[PDB]
Amino acid sequence: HEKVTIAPLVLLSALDHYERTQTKENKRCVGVILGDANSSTIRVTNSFALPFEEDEKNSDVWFLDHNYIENMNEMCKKINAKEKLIGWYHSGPKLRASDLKINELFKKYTQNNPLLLIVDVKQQGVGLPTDAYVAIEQEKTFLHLPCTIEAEEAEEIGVEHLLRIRLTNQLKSLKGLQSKLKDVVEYLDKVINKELPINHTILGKLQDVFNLNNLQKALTVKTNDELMVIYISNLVRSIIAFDDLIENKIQNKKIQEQRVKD
Amino acid sequence: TLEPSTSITLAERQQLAYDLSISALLGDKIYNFGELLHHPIMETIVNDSNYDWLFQLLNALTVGDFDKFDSLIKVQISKIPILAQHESFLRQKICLMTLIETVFVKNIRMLSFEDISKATHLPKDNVEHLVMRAISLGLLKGSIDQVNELVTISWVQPRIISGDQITKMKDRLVEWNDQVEKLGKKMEAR
Amino acid sequence: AIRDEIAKNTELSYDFLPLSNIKALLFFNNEKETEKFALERNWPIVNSKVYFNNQSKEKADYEDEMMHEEDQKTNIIEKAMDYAISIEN
Repeated sequence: HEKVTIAPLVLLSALDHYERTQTKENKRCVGVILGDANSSTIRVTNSFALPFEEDEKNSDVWFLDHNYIENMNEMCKKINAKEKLIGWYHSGPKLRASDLKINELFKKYTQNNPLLLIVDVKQQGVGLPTDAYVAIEQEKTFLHLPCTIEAEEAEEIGVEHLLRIRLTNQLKSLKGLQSKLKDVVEYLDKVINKELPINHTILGKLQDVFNLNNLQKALTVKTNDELMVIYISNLVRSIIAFDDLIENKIQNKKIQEQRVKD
Repeated sequence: TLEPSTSITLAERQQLAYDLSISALLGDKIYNFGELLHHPIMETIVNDSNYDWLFQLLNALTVGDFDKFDSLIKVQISKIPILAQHESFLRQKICLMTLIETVFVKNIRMLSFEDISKATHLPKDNVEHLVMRAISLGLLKGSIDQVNELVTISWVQPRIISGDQITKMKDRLVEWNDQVEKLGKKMEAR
Repeated sequence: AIRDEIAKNTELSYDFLPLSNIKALLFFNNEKETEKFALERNWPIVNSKVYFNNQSKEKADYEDEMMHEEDQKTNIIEKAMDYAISIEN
C-alpha cells in the first residue's frame, strides 16, 4: 500500500472556512488538496475549499464547479509550481452519494487516485481529526492509508510557540489499553447476535492479532529469561539510588560549613 | 462474489462448479472445500448426481474416513494418490490450528503426537514424518519434539469458520477488565 | 506437643515412609489412632499425604495479602519504582 503525510497547517486551515461560511450540520464543505502523489508517501502541502452545495433530503444532489478548480490550478502555478492536484477532501462525518459519485469527477484533473478525507469538526475521539481514505476499482471499498502528521522544522515549532514526565507518559498507556477493549467489544458484538452482516472477510484479519494478556502464554517459562534484563536494570539502579546519597553526603558539608561561619 | 459479471444459465453453473471441485481436490491452497459453501457455488447446485462431492468432504475432515468419499467417486480421480495425500493434509490443518485458539481457553500452545494420532487415524511413526510435510509446503511455521513427544506450532493462515473463537476473543478481554481497577486508581493517585 | 513439632519438618525433608517410622520416630502407641488424624484431608499414606496435621496445605495463587506478591499485581512492585515520585516532588 501507500502512506499519507499531512502537515498540521492543512488540517486546521480546512476547519476555518467551515465556520466562516456558517455551515450547519445539514450542509458540508468540500475542497481540494495539493502535494506530491508520485512517491509511496502522499504529502499534502496545501488545501483549498470549494463552494459545495448539497440537499439534505437527497444524497444524489450536489454542486461542483470545475471552472473554479481550473482557475485554482492556474492561480497555484504562480505561487508554487511544484504542487499538483493529488485529490480532494470534504467535511462532515457522513458518507452519502454526494461524496461517492464526485470521486470520479476529480479524477479527470488528478493523475493519481484522489485521496478522500473526512475532516471532523468536533474532533471526537483519539487523535487524527482527518482520516485519509483511498478507493479501489476492484467491489469498491474505502481503505485508510497510514496517515501521519509531519511538517518542516519551522512549521512544527511555529505552532508550538503559538500554543505556548514519567507519570504523564504512563497516563497515555491506560488510554491505549481501553482502546483495545472498547474497539473489539463494540465491533464484535455487532457482527454476532442480532443482525449478522456479511463477514468472515474481516474476521481473518481480526484473529490475526490474537495469535501472536493478549499475546502468548507459551513463553511464560522463557519470559522469566526475558525478565532477567528487567532484574539487571535494578542491579545498577540500586547503586543509582545510592548515587543520590553521594551528593546527599557532599551537601552535608555545606550546612556543616554554615554552622562554622555562624 | 460478482453477481452481474459472468451471467450463465443454471445448467452451466453445475459445469462451472465441477471445475471448481476438481481443482480443489489436488491442492490444499486457498482455505478448503468449505470455502465454496459461503460463496454462491454450492448453494446453486444440486445435492445428487455426484455434485455433492464438495459437501461430502466438509464433514469428512472431522470424521476422517476416506472410504466414504472414495465409494461415491469414479475411477478417474481415485487412481491418483495426490487426492488422498492432500485430503489428509486438510484434516491435519484443522488440528494444527488448535494450538493457539480453537478449544483451549487459556491459549496454551501445545500439541502431542498422541492427540494427532487419533485425529488423523495414523500411528506414532507416520505422524512424525507427516508434520514435516505440512510445514515444508508453507502452511505453518514451527518445529516438533521427538524426545518428549511434543509439537510446537504457531498459527498463521486464517479460516472461514466462525463461532469457535468468538467467545474467547471476549473472554480474553475479560482479563483486561480486571486490570482497569488496580493500575487505573494507583496511577491517578500519584 | 511433641507430636505436633517433629512431623512439621517431615513435609519437605522426607519424601515417603511407611507406617513403621510413624510408630517409631513419632512414638505412637495404639494403631488406627493415626487414622483419626487422617480424617478430613485425605491420607492414603502410601507416599506423602501430609499437610493436614502439622500446619496446612501449600494452596496456590497468593495475591493481595501482605506487602508484595507474585502473580497478578505488578503495581506494588512498580510502587517501589513509583516511590521516588513523592520523594522528588
